[PDB]
Amino acid sequence: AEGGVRMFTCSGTDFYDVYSGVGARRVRETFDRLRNAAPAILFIDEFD
Amino acid sequence: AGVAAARVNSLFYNARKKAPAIIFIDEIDAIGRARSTLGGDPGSMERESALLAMLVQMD
Repeated sequence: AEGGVRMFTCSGTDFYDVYSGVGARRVRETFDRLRNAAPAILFIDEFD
Repeated sequence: AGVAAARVNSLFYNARKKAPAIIFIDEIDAIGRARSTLGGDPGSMERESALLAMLVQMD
């Protein structure tokens, strides 16, 4: 808010699903969305 | 493989369709058991998938 920037968020669960090969396209797409929507800050909970 | 997560999905779906409701998972010791450090087991794999499906579904 005070930085005045769009906020994107996620979670540690939806990405660590075991459907094989899906994670690569997922992270690729979300990062490209960040890039074309930058500046922005991706908050991600339970990164571990 | 993939059976436990799909069963949890089916259960929570037919539950959330009929809200308000109550679910009762007796003896969660086999599902919410802590994720170990090693052990290459397909049963361990299915436990992990069921656990995180449970987690995201109550999410």
